[PDB]
Amino acid sequence: KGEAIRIRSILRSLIPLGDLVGVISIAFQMPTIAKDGNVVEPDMSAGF
Amino acid sequence: HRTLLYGHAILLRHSYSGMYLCCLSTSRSSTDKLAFDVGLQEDTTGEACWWTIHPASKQRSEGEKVRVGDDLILVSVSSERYLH
Repeated sequence: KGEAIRIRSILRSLIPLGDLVGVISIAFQMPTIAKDGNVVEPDMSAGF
Repeated sequence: HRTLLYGHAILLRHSYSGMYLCCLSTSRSSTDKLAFDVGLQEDTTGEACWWTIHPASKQRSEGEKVRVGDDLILVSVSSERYLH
């Protein structure tokens, strides 16, 4: 379908594959156990 | 001898070179990113060489004749982009 090919080309040109690969490669912040035997947890709503 | 009507797809041929206006796949990449370049190519195959006329202002409508003094906007068939 010409329309489908056109839309796919538009999206491919808009978003490069390398940008997606890099964003996926971006790492997270693991929860960490600390002294007193309790975990400190990064906030869901304030981070990646 | 078709007469041009707002809505047709036209074939603009260069008088000197004999080649046809088209939206080239390659782009100069001067931060346009989502845009192409307009040039000339020999082959009429494909929808790159074809351009659709659209009215400029509200007075002109789709399906009426093209006048000499009227303004128009050309849309590439392949790249759905305007001459800019």
